[PDB]
Amino acid sequence: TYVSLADLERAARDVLPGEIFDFLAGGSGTEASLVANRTALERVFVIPRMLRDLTDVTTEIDIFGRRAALPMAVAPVAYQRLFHPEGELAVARAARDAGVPYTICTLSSVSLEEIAAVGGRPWFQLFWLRDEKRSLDLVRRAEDAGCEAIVFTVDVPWMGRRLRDMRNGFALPEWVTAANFDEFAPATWESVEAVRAHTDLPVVLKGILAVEDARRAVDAGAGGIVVSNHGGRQLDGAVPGIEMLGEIVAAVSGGCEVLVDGGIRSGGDVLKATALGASAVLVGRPVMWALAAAGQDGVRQLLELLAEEVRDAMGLAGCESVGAARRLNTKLGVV
Amino acid sequence: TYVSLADLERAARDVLPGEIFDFLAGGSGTEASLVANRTALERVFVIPRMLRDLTDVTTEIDIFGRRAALPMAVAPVAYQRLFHPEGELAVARAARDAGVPYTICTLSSVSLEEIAAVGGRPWFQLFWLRDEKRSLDLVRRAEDAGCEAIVFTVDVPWMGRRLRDMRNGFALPEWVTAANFDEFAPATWESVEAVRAHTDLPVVLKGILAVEDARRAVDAGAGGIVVSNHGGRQLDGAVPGIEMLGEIVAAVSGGCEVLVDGGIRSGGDVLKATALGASAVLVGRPVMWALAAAGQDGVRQLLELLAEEVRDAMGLAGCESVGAARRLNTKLGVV
Amino acid sequence: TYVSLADLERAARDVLPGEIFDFLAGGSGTEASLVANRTALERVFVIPRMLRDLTDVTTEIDIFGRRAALPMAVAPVAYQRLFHPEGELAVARAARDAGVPYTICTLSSVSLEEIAAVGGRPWFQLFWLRDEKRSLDLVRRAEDAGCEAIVFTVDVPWMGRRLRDMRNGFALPEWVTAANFDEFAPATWESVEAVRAHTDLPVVLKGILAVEDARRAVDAGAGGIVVSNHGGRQLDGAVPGIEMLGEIVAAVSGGCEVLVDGGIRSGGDVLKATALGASAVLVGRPVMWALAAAGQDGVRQLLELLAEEVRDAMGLAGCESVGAARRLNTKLGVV
Amino acid sequence: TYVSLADLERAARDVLPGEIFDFLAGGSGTEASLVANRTALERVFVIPRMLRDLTDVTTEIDIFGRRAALPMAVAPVAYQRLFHPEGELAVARAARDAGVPYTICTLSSVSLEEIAAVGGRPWFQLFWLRDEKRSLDLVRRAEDAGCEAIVFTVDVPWMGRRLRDMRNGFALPEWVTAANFDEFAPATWESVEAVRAHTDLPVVLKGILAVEDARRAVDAGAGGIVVSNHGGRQLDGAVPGIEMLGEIVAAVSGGCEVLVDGGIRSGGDVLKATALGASAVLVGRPVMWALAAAGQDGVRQLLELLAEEVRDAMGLAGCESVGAARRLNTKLGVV
Ligand SMILES: Cc1cc2nc3c(=O)[nH]c(=O)nc-3n(C[C@H](O)[C@H](O)[C@H](O)COP(=O)(O)O)c2cc1C
Ligand SMILES: Cc1cc2nc3c(=O)[nH]c(=O)nc-3n(C[C@H](O)[C@H](O)[C@H](O)COP(=O)(O)O)c2cc1C
Ligand SMILES: Cc1cc2nc3c(=O)[nH]c(=O)nc-3n(C[C@H](O)[C@H](O)[C@H](O)COP(=O)(O)O)c2cc1C
Ligand SMILES: Cc1cc2nc3c(=O)[nH]c(=O)nc-3n(C[C@H](O)[C@H](O)[C@H](O)COP(=O)(O)O)c2cc1C
Ligand SMILES: O=C(O)[C@@H](O)c1ccc(O)cc1
Ligand SMILES: O=C(O)[C@@H](O)c1ccc(O)cc1
Ligand SMILES: O=C(O)[C@@H](O)c1ccc(O)cc1
Ligand SMILES: O=C(O)[C@@H](O)c1ccc(O)cc1
Ligand SMILES: O=C(O)[C@@H](O)c1ccc(O)cc1
Ligand SMILES: O=C(O)[C@@H](O)c1ccc(O)cc1
Ligand SMILES: O=C(O)[C@@H](O)c1ccc(O)cc1
Ligand SMILES: O=C(O)[C@@H](O)c1ccc(O)cc1
Repeated sequence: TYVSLADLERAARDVLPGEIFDFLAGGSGTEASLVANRTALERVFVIPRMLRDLTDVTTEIDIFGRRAALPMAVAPVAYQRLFHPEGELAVARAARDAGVPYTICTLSSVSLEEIAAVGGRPWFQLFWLRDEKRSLDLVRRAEDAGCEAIVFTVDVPWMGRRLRDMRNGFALPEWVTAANFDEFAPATWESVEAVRAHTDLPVVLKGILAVEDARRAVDAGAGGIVVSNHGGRQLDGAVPGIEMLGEIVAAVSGGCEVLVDGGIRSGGDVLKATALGASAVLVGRPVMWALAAAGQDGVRQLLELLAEEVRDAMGLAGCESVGAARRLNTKLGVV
Repeated sequence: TYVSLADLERAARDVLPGEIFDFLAGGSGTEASLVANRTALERVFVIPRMLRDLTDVTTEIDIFGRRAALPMAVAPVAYQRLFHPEGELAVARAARDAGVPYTICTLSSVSLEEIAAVGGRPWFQLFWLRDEKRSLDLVRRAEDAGCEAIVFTVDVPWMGRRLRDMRNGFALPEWVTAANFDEFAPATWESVEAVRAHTDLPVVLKGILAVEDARRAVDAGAGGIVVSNHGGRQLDGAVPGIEMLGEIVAAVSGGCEVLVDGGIRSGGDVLKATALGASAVLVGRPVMWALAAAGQDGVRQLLELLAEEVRDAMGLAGCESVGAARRLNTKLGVV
Repeated sequence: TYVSLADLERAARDVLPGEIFDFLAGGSGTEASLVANRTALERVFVIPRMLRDLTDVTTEIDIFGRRAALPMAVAPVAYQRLFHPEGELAVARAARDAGVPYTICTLSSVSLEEIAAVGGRPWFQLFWLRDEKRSLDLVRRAEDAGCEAIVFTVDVPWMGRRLRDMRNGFALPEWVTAANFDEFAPATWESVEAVRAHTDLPVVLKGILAVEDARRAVDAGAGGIVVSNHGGRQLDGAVPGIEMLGEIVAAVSGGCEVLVDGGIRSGGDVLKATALGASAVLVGRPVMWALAAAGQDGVRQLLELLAEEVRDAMGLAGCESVGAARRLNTKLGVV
Repeated sequence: TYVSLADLERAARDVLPGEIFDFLAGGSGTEASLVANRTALERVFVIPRMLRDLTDVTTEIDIFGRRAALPMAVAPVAYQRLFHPEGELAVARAARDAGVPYTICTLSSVSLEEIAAVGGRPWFQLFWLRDEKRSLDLVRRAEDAGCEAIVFTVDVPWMGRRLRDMRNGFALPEWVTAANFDEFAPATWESVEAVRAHTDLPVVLKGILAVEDARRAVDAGAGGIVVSNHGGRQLDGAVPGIEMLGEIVAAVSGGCEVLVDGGIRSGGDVLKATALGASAVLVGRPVMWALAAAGQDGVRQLLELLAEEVRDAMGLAGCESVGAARRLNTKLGVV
């Protein structure tokens, strides 16, 4: 029985090979941004409300035309067969059963059509390829397979400097492949427009940190953004998304959904993100800890724990709905 | 001989069973709010005044129609027989002898009538029960028994996630029971009004952190509030009461008594709370350390030590009265 | 050869009995104010000036009608025979030879007349006694013996709670006595006026932290103040003097000399104090480390080291005089 | 293969004699300014831009009439034969090959003419000598030998207090000499004018921290300044250059080039400096680590690594040029 997400990290470190744990845990450069994602959440304190009606507390949201059970989705994480033989299928099944959106990756180790066939109304994460037509074909494949949103990753013109991976000499095992293929080009605003013109699905730009990039995303017709430094894996020294979130929420002024990720490790952290104005969060590494530890059942247990922590935090803060949580105030503290 | 409250924690850890010490010491979740209560006090520095008349320094206050010997009351702590066989009777006797109000709990391990019979003009802490009539009956019992205030706990719609208790598998021993009974409903503003209509006693709302909840408490006819995050035991990530206190004192503008709790560990901390505008503080865990260490005599020694530290701090700060201490200025520092 | 003041603390800890080292090193309560004195200096950074004329750098000041070789005096420290058999005579001789004022204490372990006979134009520190006439007699004795200023300590209505001393059971050895006597009353503004009326010497109020107490000191006819929390030995939680200094300097607006003490451990710290607006600093514990380590010669070496560090810091900061150092700007940093 | 600059420090500590490593690593006094240079960079976070054209990312700048391959030059470091037998020649050759300016020192252990003969369009660092004519002769020698800028060090009226060197009893080995000679006077604004009148080369004032000294530098006809606390080696307690940089850039308002140094340890740090407004950075200690570890080849590898890290950071931040990097915004964080 896991009582916190930290129980799952401990379990994952026990089971995973060192170099795979490092691929998962690590960030770029000195890992300043990786650590800052945690620091940034730990400095935020919530000002809870008391004495409100909690007779029907609901953690549900509506996002991109679907009801989700929590203000949370599984972040795109490449190559999930690194962590468990069932890889993406195990995670997608658990997410479906929990009513949480699952983000299918361009670099999934099981094909996007197979993962979509699990059900649960999935999203699809896009990397822009040097061959543009390949990019747009992936989008069409995703849409044909029933994916509900295109999560266009905009903070990877190329991969950051992963010093753990360099020092370990990390490479994919022969049994883990990019199953959507039988090489990255930097994406631009023109690429965003090409995607927006090629699909009826909401386009969500993942990796926005500058306020004017958030504004431009709305002007470009994005249905959402994810305020994110890519888990500290891209620019080392990039500001945490949680530190830009409030300013971005104010600037977009309801023009698109504003998600955040990086370091969400509890329902309390979800509450903090919501109180800062997020529509929803993504959770990355902890989902992989659960997958590594106990496969589909592990992910189920993680999502059940997160669901309980979110409900607990919301009610203790006087919030019968996620909208009420967005109206909570916060105060910065120390360490 | 104890020269600081930390001497008492050391003594309590030596004697108490691990799981009972954890029940006492612990907070919810990651214990962020528990630690922050201490951090928040440690960052506050007092700007003392010099050269004032100290020929009759008094630490007394008038609160809820009684003179108290210190600007302090014993916080409500459930199930005091966990810590010593005499439980609530030992603590209430020592509080009476020291001239400090004692808060009798809804979940007292000795009946409220027995504890009230000790004397010392006691307060009564109320949890709202699913059976409303039971709640109001407790209030009437408390009033009939001579309790002087109803401390309505408003931050426990349900109990927080106590991970130490979960990991220890903590349960009450068979010899510790809720002696007022022969199950919690979330309280609302309607519940507050039902209590206010059922008693002539001052109603004090314990667990207020939002400024508008403090204002609403005054509008609702509360005689006081306790600005509190429940010792870090309820919402993990709730702001410390000490960080909201000044803003709350300004907002209520003398409309009710404003108490604070969480992490008060010395007379200097009492002085800080007073300088930030508190009418009085509650002290929880240290009273239980003293009870565990040496029963009634332990609590007596703790209160004597606190009394000396409060007098010392006040005089060194140029304050002949608690009112003068409330007019002291403060300055935030680091670590 | 000592190259920093920290070399002297190490030497003093080696030689002194534990309880005497604790009497010297310790503060009140949790020692929060003791530690904060150091933290407060460490957070201040100087913005040095370049390319200024340094052909005649002088560290001299004029204060209370005497030229001093440095913007520094030896703080009042009671019972110096605790640290070395020559006690106050050793320190006073070294201070005289270095051109630094020495503060003779009310609780000196050698009589004030003997210490004054050393020469060097000494100051006299006054504690207010329950017998007022005794207080004023000490002032007259000091003036008759050639003391140049009365340093009236205003932050000791009684002694703070010295937990190291309590735990050690510290008491003076039989061979250390208060040599000025053959019991403290709290001083008030009336006491200050009684002293001011009884002497032509400048009266300096030591232990001022509140801005309005600094203003009142000027209105009361004080020739100076020492902005000070008594080395963290009095109110535990009192703000460091260095944190109030700039605001106090602005408020008194040249109306009296403004000294500071607490945690000065280098010439760089002297420069910081000067840049924040101090006329001069007092140095306490390090002078006693030097006395303990090597008697008069130790104090000589300490003052020579401090003199070199002050000259070094001033010149590197582009300051040919202490007045120029007072015009330096500062910036707060972290840790 | 080195993947970070920290790999090079480890390698240098392994090979160098302790006292030489200390000469290199150390700062003045308590090393507060040395540590603060690192702290100051670690607190700065970049707000990257996304989705910009990165088809021709260039790290080049034009400075003092030459194209440089990076916004970086090798800082002046005296006596490079302390670290490797080839000393300055090894470093200058690697800098030339990398297209990075190299600063030839007044206290070079190989003559300035020999180092200039390496090629690569070098700069010359000037210390003001007690014999003025000697100073101006060095300038003329430098200009005759093809140096492109005079980097006048303005923060060394004399050497700071290097406690590591004092404790080690550090002295130059007999085989390391000041090769430009067959003693320092404090420089003033008059000295700057004498240099400016004696050369057509741009004069760059190294060691400026005060905003009005930056303004005065422009008024005095400086072509650049280096905002610097001399690597924490001069005034202990001097503010880090990185903390003054933004204010200085605003004040000079394009009137001269504004460089910064102190603690640059990665391409990410270069990006931070650029985002705060620097034209370029200097790098000191890491170049010497590389020299100690592996001579010319070591310095080559260091500069290749820095070049890759700068390109990586710029592109991840959406910057196709250094000018675009200067337009990035930053946000302060914690630890
Ligand atoms: C092992 C790993 C692989 C990832 N792969 C991708 C990816 O292919 N596409 C993408 O947009 N983000 C990717 N991310 C970033 C995550 O979507 C997310 O931004 C980050 O993990 C969130 O932080 P968290 O792990 O702290 O919850 C990856 C993260 C990790 C740890
Ligand atoms: C073991 C324990 C039991 C508690 N029981 C109650 C309770 O029944 N009702 C209540 O309002 N507060 C309860 N509290 C909270 C305290 O009244 C108080 O808010 C908190 O302990 C103050 O912080 P301190 O312990 O840091 O002094 C309890 C606290 C502890 C540690
Ligand atoms: C052992 C000791 C004895 C002291 N005695 C006196 C005293 O008799 N009168 C007084 O005004 N201050 C006294 N002080 C306070 C000092 O004058 C001074 O405020 C403090 O030591 C300055 O801080 P520093 O020790 O950090 O330099 C004493 C301090 C110490 C450490
Ligand atoms: C061993 C050593 C010698 C130095 N010699 C000189 C010098 O002769 N002239 C000068 O202007 N700066 C000198 N500096 C300062 C550097 O130019 C530069 O300001 C500092 O090293 C930059 O910080 P960094 O080492 O953190 O990169 C020296 C620094 C070191 C570490
Ligand atoms: O300034 C803010 O309030 C915001 O940028 C912020 C959010 C989280 C945090 O930890 C620090 C700052
Ligand atoms: O963070 C990752 O590992 C993932 O986003 C990624 C995978 C391949 C790649 O080229 C760049 C990024
Ligand atoms: O802003 C304040 O002054 C107040 O919120 C506060 C009180 C105590 C504290 O530690 C930090 C902040
Ligand atoms: O903090 C506690 O333990 C106390 O307030 C409490 C007791 C029972 C309960 O259901 C909720 C809270
Ligand atoms: O606010 C200030 O500048 C002043 O109070 C201060 C001085 C020193 C210090 O460390 C912190 C604050
Ligand atoms: O700090 C001290 O020890 C000194 O100021 C002092 C001495 C005797 C006393 O009663 C009070 C203070
Ligand atoms: O105030 C600022 O923004 C600037 O002085 C600064 C730069 C870097 C830093 O770490 C702290 C402050
Ligand atoms: O930092 C140094 O070591 C260098 O700048 C220097 C060399 C000789 C000197 O006299 C002063 C400074």
